[PDB]
Amino acid sequence: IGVPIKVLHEAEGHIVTCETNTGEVYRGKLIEAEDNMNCQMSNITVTYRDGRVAQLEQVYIRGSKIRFLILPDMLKNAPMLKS
Amino acid sequence: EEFNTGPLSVLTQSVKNNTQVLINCRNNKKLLGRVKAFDRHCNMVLENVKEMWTEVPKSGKGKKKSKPVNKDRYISKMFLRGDSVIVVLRNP
Amino acid sequence: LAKWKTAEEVAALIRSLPVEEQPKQIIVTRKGMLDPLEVHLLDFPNIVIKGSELQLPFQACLKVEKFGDLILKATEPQMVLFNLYDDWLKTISSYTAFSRLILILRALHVNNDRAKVILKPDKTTITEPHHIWPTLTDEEWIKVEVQLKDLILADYGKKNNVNVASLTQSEIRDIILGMEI
Amino acid sequence: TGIFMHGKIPTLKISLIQIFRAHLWQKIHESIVMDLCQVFDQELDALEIETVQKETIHPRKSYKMNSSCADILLFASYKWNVSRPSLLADSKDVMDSTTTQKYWIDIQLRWGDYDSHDIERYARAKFLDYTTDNMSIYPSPTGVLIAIDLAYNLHSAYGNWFPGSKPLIQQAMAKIMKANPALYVLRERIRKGLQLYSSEPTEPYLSSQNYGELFSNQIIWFV
Amino acid sequence: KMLQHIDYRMRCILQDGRIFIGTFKAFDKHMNLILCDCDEFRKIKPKNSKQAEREEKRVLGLVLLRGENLVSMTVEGPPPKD
Amino acid sequence: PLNPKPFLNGLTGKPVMVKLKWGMEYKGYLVSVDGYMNMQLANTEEYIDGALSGHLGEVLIRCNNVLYIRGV
Amino acid sequence: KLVRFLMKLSHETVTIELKNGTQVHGTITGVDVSMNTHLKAVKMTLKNREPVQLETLSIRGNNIRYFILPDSLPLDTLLVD
Amino acid sequence: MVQPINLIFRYLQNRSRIQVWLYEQVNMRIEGCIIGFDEYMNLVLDDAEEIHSKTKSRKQLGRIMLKGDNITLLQS
Amino acid sequence: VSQKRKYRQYMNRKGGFNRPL
Amino acid sequence: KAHPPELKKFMDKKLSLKLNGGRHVQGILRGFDPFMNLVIDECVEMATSGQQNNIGMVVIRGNSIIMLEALERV
Amino acid sequence: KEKDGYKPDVKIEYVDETGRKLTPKEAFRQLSHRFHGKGSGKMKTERRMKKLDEEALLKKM
Repeated sequence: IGVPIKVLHEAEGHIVTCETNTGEVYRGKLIEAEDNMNCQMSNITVTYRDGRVAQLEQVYIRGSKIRFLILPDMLKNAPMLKS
Repeated sequence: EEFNTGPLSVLTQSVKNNTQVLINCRNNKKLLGRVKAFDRHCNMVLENVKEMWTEVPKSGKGKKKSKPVNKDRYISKMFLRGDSVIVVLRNP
Repeated sequence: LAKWKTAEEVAALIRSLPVEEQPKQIIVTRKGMLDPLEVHLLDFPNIVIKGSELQLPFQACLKVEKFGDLILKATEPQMVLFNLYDDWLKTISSYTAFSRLILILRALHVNNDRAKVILKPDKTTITEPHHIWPTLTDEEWIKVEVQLKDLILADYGKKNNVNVASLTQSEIRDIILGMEI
Repeated sequence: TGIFMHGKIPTLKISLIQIFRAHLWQKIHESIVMDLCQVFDQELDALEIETVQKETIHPRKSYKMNSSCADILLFASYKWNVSRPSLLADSKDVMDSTTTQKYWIDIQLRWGDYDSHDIERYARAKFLDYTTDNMSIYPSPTGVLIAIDLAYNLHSAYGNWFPGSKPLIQQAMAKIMKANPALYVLRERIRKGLQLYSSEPTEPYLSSQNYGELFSNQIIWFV
Repeated sequence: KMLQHIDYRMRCILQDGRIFIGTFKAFDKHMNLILCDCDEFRKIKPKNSKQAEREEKRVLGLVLLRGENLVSMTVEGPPPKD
Repeated sequence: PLNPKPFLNGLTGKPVMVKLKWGMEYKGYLVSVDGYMNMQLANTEEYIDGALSGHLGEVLIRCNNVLYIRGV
Repeated sequence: KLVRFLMKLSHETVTIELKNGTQVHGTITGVDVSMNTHLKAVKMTLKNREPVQLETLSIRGNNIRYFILPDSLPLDTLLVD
Repeated sequence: MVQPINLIFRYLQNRSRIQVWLYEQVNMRIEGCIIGFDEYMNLVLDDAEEIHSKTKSRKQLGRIMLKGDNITLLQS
Repeated sequence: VSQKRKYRQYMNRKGGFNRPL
Repeated sequence: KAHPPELKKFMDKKLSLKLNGGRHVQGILRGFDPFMNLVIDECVEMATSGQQNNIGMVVIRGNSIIMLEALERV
Repeated sequence: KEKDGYKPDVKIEYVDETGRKLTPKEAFRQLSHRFHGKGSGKMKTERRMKKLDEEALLKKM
């Protein structure tokens, strides 16, 4: 379990966003983030490829279908500059 | 032992005799050439390959009116990564 | 003298042409030509000299005014260059361009003036000075090709004591190429 | 060379010298030894051989007819079951009650004339003579001798055999006499010396079913 | 050979054509990327354009990119002071 | 009562038609199947969209691209 | 394993066509066991775009369609174990 | 607390009919009754039939075996 | 594969009459 | 080493699955594997044609599953 | 002898360092070069290298 998965381990309970394989992007606050990048998130807005906005208070996205994950720069400093 | 009776016998019987194989790849380019080697993933290093695919001139008129043309290019020695292999075929 | 003269002239042309553009296969329409070639082009063993079981009516060019007039009026012997496909290489394949060209040549050989009026489906189409055949697109080319093919087959049936519907596509192809079924 | 001249036939002498100029006998023997060693290397795993060794043959050994020496040495990694010395063409051979680790191969070229062009007998006699010979040094008593008659282009071997060696040597010798560059050069030189050539089958005059090749990459001209 | 590229301003191409440039700080065995300072591009990317060199651009900041969607890397400039 | 590798055990040598995910079909006597279910077919004819475009001979069909196997 | 043939190929100027059609012509510097190809002196033509000169590239190994090796390569002494 | 393999376990304990739907080929569906499967989730199926939904075509297949990483669903 | 046929020297050796390896 | 996806929060819950080819599905979760294949009771299909298609107990391969939304409050 | 019993697929081939099948005459010339431990002259070296890159240029197009 390398350093990026430890970073998303240190993004638990924080404001996080995930862009998905189909193109939807999901901006909310995470609850659980596992080894295989599965993310159960909360208070979250869904933005489709339509450009529309939706909201619901929880979601659970599969890890391989994640394209990427917007993390907050709370984690940009500590402590992984030793990497 | 069972290296020579499995479904990769098409490849290990074609690399022994150094005969040419036809490969329909994933992006529908067709590789004709002799296998220099292969492995589990069908990572076939090939010699003297004709890579034959199809094009259209892609609306050279402005009215989207043309017929597909057969293009090919020669590659001397290639290392085809074997995920993009769909089918390998020994010659008749 | 004449056989070895034509052999040495073609050999001189091959010599003048750079090696890259030099052929490796030479097919003689006349069977009584290959042997003097075999003698004379010995210096270039990389070429393969063979005869052609099929004969192409290239006298059609002489019958055509342009080439015939140029040949008759050319006082000094020369090595004139031309391109028998006007611009068809960019439009169609080389094989089909050759098929169209030989169809036109055979149609002209069997009936020059009729073949000329057919080659010009209308009197408005023209051929540029740098061109030889009228500038036609795919549809007109196909229509005139079938017209010339049917004219050739009509002449063959008239002259050979046979009908036109009794020949398969293999026979039509070999006949237009110059073969005897 | 190994040629023996009975009487002084100066014209034939000069002709043979011209043909065999440039150590051609040595070149042929060396090429044959190397090709056989390459084949043995190819089939080492199947034959359970340890290694193939190019024994340092004397440079003149090719035409040292009175004596001989070993050419190739097969190291086994095991004790094989060898056979009594029988002709290469002897399909039925019995097993000799012995086993060996080192197996030697000898190659003997001969220039057979009309009288004595029997490769089978010549190889048999030479093997049964050299093996018992006091001046012939061989790594092991058990081995094989392969004789090639150049003049009549014949081949045959006699000595002991171990499983697989017989088919291997048979097919190796066949493909040898088919496609060895040294023997090819010898045959071409003999043909040139005799001024005897072979004809050709004209040419497949382009037909309606063959014209399709006209538009290949090769540049073609119609005259 | 990627530890010779840490903390650089790296240009990472995705398999959709959505290009990133940012701080190549952490990578993984699957080449899962962690990029600070990263911005995104689709259409025009700069070689001193006749109109403007950076449009079709979005701020994102720090990303975890999954290695499944990742293609290539290139450094564009030296690392900053901070 | 019959699991997949027993099934492919049951049809090594009979004419089948294996369908790719990309719509191609392959008819012929298959020779062998590995653990990943790559397929070796002999005497193959390739059916593009229900219409054959050619007899082909011996083909290896990679496991990542088959959609199903049909016993004809 | 054939990838071991590629990591013997250090310092060769090969082109690589990817699954996105992008042809990358450059001197290969490093190969992983997953064919993660690190290249230098890179001339990368992303297809439907003009080619770009870049000093260093690192292709992920999954996204390689094929390699293109030059004429002068001794693979008979390279694919041995 | 049941599992997916508990459902397909109970389902080839039923031998009723099911329809598999594929990865990304949303119009393509295949109906069949499973005879057997194991852990790579390749399924042999009884007298299968491809139904194209947007034209509603039922091309008969027979004894089939379909590859595991292609399915999106099995609806009874 | 094929290896260059390792040959030897006959004349002007300056060595022993017998063969080197 | 394949750990199960952490889904006892979502057991017996009304969830809307998104599936691969732009697809959608709704139902009650009944379990999983480490591969996140989900078994579903009361499955309503909910295609993009707009009319809602009930099935019942279905099994969904975990490869095809993009997202879960727990429509019920966990 | 109680021999093994099989078919040996003996294949003897002569190839260059580039993997190209070698003609018999050129093969013999190389054999002779290796045998006498000596090579050709400067002009012949230039001629043969020029022929090699000539065929290379011809075939590249």
